[PDB]
Amino acid sequence: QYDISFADVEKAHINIRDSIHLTPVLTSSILNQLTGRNLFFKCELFQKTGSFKIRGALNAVRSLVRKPKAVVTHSSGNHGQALTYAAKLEGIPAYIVVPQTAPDCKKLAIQAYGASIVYCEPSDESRENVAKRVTEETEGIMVHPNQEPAVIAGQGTIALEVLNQVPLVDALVVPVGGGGMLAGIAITVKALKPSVKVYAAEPSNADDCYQSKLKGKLMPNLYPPETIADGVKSSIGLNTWPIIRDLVDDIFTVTEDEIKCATQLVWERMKLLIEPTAGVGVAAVLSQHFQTVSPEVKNICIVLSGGNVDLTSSW
Amino acid sequence: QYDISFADVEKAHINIRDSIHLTPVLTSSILNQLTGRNLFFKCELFQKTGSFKIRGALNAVRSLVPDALERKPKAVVTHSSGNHGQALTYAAKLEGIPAYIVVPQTAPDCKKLAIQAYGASIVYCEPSDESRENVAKRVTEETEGIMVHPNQEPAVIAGQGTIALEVLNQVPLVDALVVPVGGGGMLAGIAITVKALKPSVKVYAAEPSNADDCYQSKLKGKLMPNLYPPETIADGVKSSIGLNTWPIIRDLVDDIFTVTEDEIKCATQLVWERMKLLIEPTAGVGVAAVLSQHFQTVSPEVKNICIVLSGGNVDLTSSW
Ligand SMILES: O=C(NCc1nc2ccccc2[nH]1)c1ccco1
Ligand SMILES: O=C(NCc1nc2ccccc2[nH]1)c1ccco1
Ligand SMILES: O=C(NCc1nc2ccccc2[nH]1)c1ccco1
Ligand SMILES: O=C(NCc1nc2ccccc2[nH]1)c1ccco1
Ligand SMILES: [Ca+2]
Ligand SMILES: [Ca+2]
Ligand SMILES: [Mg+2]
Ligand code: NA
Ligand code: NA
Ligand code: NA
Ligand code: NA
Ligand code: NA
Ligand code: NA
Repeated sequence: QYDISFADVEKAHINIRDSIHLTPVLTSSILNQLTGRNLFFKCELFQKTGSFKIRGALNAVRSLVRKPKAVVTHSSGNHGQALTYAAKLEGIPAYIVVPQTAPDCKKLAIQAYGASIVYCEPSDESRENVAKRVTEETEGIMVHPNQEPAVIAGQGTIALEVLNQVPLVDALVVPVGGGGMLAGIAITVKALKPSVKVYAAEPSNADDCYQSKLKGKLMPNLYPPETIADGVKSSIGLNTWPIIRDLVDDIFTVTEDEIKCATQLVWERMKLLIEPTAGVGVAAVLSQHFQTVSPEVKNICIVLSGGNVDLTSSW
Repeated sequence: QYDISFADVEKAHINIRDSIHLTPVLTSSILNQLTGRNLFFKCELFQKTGSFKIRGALNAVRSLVPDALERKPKAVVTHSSGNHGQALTYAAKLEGIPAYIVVPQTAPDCKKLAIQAYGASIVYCEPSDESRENVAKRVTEETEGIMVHPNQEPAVIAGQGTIALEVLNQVPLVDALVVPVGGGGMLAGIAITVKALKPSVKVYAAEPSNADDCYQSKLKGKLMPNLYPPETIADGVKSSIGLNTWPIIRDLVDDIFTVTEDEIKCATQLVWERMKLLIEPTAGVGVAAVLSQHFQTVSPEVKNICIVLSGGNVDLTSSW
């Protein structure tokens, strides 16, 4: 029915589990107090590469049973970091395509992490043209950060671990950008324990997933959105939308202020260096609209999706 | 390629997981010392109904259609008076539909009494195959029921393979699974599963030498059923492999180890005495296999071996 099924998640779990962390679930008395809920924090900020994206990235690069000869990406962010690590694990080269006009800062980070830089011109046109060429020349693959089925399946493994670590969980709260994580999680939860709610959390400044659920059709952001939640600037896409349409119970939007306040709360009160994008799920459970969630939904697992925060800019 | 796929096994585990137990994997230092290996015991003797067969039976009740024109079974029917009939009855009871067991007139009174106390209805046949088939097809049609074969029905094979999803998840460093074989529904479902997910893991069958059709069939390269009903204390593996399980077993099972009656008996007693688990002798088959001389041919690299303890339905009074 969908671009993945739970069988692809179980395959991904076998495929990646030797090479990723089974990240802990932590709790917070104060957050419980503040929300009225029993909260559980699935700590993907402690995952390899500092976000959950190594799960999709390793699943897409690695074959369970022409294997990729290289990986190529436009991402200098969590996706690119994840793809680079996965490539290194598989013994294959990783290429990041970066504008010539990119920060000098960021160039050095990439090569420190062990990717090879291929400079393009700042045009999207030129980025895509160079990526395609590098891909073809190296016989490599590009991995879509959210729409690739192997990526969506890899992300689903988050929910397998949560359902084992929190056996009486009533809901998962998942930040949504392109929806590969949300959609992998929804597939998994609805397959294994469909009474468990799946909720998305989204910046109201980037509210395409909410708009699409409201309208009943895929409505991507018209323009690049402006949000401190830099990891959820992607719109949902054609492979994640049908899953989220059918298997996600509700979408909670949160303001920029709510994201910032929730992020600071986690830093000061839980001492976890989450990135603001990971504060989106916390802000959702703190939000006014979340009070409409039934009192029967008590045990809520929020995915702290990443910790890759620029402490230089760390309001 | 085969009568089931890994996708069918996952569908089965979604279908049955709210009603079966995720059985534990136990260990024993003593059996580790005796075998040279790192053993893991998948405890299907603690499953609902006392054997793994609830997996295939519940999957069949929740997935098979009686007819082109009716999507929901209105009853279940089988010729198995043993672990399969018990499991099928439980599965039917869960789904609120009646169970019928077709029973020879010649069956012991104790068999007839038990079937009825569990909550199945008995339908009598003549001991003849002709009669058994006639009666079961009659019952199946009259009741708008499904007939559920203990080992060759694809939905049953797919449900038994869920054991291997649990094992792989429970024992991430496992090197081999050892599985007792009779009709091979459990072996073939496990083989499909392990070979789709992590084919580097070996799949080994264990079989009584007194009922060695799966060994003879693998040896000859074609399906060779027992010519006569076998005599073995391993009563749950007296069926021969069949047309749906044989191709899977031929292609995806790495080796077959046969064990004598005395080896089955000694292994069963060893598990009772040294692990304090009430396995039925049939479930002692896989333990005997790993203790057997021929198992020493298994590479020393194959270190972490999970043996399925397939059932605990033992006649305590009879206990040979
Ligand atoms: O620049 C970041 N991190 C460092 C980085 N980014 C890479 C990209 C490719 C390979 C290694 C990398 N190392 C960032 C921005 C948003 C989240 O993380
Ligand atoms: O840009 C990065 N991460 C996302 C981010 N987004 C922010 C928003 C505000 C403050 C800090 C933030 N950090 C990065 C660079 C190097 C490592 O991570
Ligand atoms: O005699 C046995 N079981 C009793 C039984 N058999 C049933 C069949 C249907 C319903 C309930 C049943 N109860 C046996 C033989 C081998 C293992 O167990
Ligand atoms: O006959 C039954 N099971 C198989 C069996 N086979 C044996 C052989 C020796 C000792 C115990 C055994 N038990 C049965 C009836 C009721 C429940 O289980
Ligand atoms: Ca969005
Ligand atoms: Ca046999
Ligand atoms: Mg599609
Ligand atoms: Na950790
Ligand atoms: Na509950
Ligand atoms: Na029919
Ligand atoms: Na599983
Ligand atoms: Na190994
Ligand atoms: Na067939």
